[PDB]
Amino acid sequence: ALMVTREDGSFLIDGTLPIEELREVLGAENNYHTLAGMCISYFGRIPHVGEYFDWAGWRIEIVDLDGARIDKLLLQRLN
Amino acid sequence: ALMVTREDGSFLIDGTLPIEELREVLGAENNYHTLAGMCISYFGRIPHVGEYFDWAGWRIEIVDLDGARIDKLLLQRLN
Ligand SMILES: [Mg+2]
Ligand SMILES: [Mg+2]
Ligand SMILES: [Mn+2]
Repeated sequence: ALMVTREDGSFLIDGTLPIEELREVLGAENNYHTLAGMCISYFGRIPHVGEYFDWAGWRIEIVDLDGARIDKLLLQRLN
Repeated sequence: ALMVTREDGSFLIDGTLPIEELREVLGAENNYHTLAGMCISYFGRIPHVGEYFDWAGWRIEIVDLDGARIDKLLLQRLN
């Protein structure tokens, strides 16, 4: 499973989810095509677990880092 | 890193964290000695991501499952 819904409606998402598929899931709106690629791109480095950024009205937080691999993300809608 | 603190004070924790070390971290109070072992023990099966249970005044939620391995947990204090 690449994506699951938590009890509060927020999403746990695999770093490999393609950005195209992500956009379609979130109903939202390079040098990347997956969610993990996008995070590396934003930070310009491999982020710590618990770091986050805001993208297309959503907060993306790193929740699991396996070696250098951004394995799992938490997505929550702002507001 | 086996454990990190999120912005809201909740913990992201590796399934391998020993229960003894977990108790000491949470300030809390078999057929298991790690956090992942405890989850498998509770559910009596490999749980889905997003499943959770309450233990010693804390909520434990599965956030990343890698094959059969319970890789990452979210811990939040109740109340
Ligand atoms: Mg991990
Ligand atoms: Mg995973
Ligand atoms: Mn993982």
